[PDB]
Amino acid sequence: FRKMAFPSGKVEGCMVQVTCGTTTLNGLWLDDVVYCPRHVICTSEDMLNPNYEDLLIRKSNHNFLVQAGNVQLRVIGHSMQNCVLKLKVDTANPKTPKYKFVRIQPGQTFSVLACYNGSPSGVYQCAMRPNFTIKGSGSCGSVGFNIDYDCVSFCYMHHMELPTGVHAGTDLEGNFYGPFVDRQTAQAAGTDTTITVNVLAWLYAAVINGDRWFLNRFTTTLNDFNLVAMKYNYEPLTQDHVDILGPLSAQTGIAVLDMCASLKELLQNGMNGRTILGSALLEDEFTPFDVV
Amino acid sequence: FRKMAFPSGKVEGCMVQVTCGTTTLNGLWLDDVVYCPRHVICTSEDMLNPNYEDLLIRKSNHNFLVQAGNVQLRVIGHSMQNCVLKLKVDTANPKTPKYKFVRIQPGQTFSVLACYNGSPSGVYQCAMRPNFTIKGSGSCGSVGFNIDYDCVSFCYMHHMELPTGVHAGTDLEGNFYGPFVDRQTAQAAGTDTTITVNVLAWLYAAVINGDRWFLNRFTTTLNDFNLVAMKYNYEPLTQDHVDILGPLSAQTGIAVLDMCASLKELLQNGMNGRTILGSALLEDEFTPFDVVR
Repeated sequence: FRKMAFPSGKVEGCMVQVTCGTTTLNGLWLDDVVYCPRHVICTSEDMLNPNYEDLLIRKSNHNFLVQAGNVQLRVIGHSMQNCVLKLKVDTANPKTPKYKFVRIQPGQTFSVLACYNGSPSGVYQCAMRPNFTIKGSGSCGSVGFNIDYDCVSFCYMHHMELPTGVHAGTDLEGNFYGPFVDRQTAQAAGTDTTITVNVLAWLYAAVINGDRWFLNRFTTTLNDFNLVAMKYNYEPLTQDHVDILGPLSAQTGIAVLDMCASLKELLQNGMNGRTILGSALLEDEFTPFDVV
Repeated sequence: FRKMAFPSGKVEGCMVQVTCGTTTLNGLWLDDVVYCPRHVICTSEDMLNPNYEDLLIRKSNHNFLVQAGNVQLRVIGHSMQNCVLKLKVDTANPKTPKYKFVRIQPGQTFSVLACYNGSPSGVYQCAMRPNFTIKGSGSCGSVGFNIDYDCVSFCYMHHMELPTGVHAGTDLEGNFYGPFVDRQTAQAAGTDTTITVNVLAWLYAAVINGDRWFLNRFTTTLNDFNLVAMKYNYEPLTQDHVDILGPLSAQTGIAVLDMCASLKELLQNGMNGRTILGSALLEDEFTPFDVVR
């Protein structure tokens, strides 16, 4: 059961390199706008406490250099939307896919096209952590996305590396995920928790595959499970979570609070050297949708 | 440290659907040739004892329906090279990247673009296991590749699922990896082993990152290392492997056999609740080449 990323070609055709002063990072070119982190207009000195409103009024179009591979794109206007800079350019991207800007929730998954100075280098599948960071792997301005039948839903743009080595960023409308700011200040990820509904989805995946040994005869209650969950650093499970797992309960004949009893037992006794779909640690970066 | 796949766009533009009879699977459209598994010409019955030469002589060009998106491609010739069918079409793929065909060895990594009826649906990063199978995820004719400086090295095409759930396939000259055949027999993957040289390159990546809780003050001989490691189903480490890790030893000041000693202790002790880039497992699908980059 591999973690799979979406095919990245539709996004690859949108990556460009944006340079302002000595700073170069990645930008997203859709029709005649290039989107990138606003902190590209920031000198290392400004990043300690910048006034973005005033730093950009002092900038003009000639301060921005946009490169789509070989071709330089001419900037003809610039604007900010929250923490994303919007550079209007004189050429519409002919490779623009059908797309939407969406904002995702903690625990949802997406693919990231990691890029270096407008040159895409690799693609990987993530989950947005409950503490709103991304455990991932210069790359600023790289984006996250899902694809639904020819439509690319952009959900993430990379802005910052946090001192624990995780990543922080915004949606494509410049709204941060998590209590972070685009400033060179002290900031840290909160204590993270495991995404319970994803673990349950992944256990249903093991039952759809031929692995049943963690199933037991018992049930538990939503409240009783949550007390075990909170004691083991796990997101609390909601009646909505139970509802999303409904399809996998109908398919496998394992009710959700039955699977919850299984998980509760695994959290207290381990696997005794057994494995679930190959692994011996519990996977939480597959959503119920991903498993279906 | 994420296991990353190559950006798949250059390969997406080469995926097509090949239909023969009631069988549809994926093909690879490069210049004016479509490559696909030759068992596309087999019925379910034929797969027990397929005589491919006999099955193929009875086909004409128009028995093969090739679809590239909305466009039907006209097949104008066909031939068989080992276990891959090569369909000559009347149109060169305008999206053909710079490419070559390479055959890989166990331990080598690559990306797989998993496709269904010519439609790419996901990309994942792979290693060829020592037993010549893939622990991967209607996929037949999906391909594995590496990308180096805008040139796509195709190394794998998917043909068969083995009863344990793993995958068997060929290079792009149609030669199977391992002892497997495109026939429904009792073949099974041999006991798999861990790719030792990849674990060590990864441990070197951990030290370079700044992680070294797992080091110790011991060394080992190469032979003592292998005697112990093979008790955990680890591949033997060769002098070639030692030579390969040389640049990482030089960069971290940690001799290869000293890292070998650490691995021996890691196998004996486990992780004790700790992690190594991240990670809760001894990871063996990053090559030394991968680690430098």
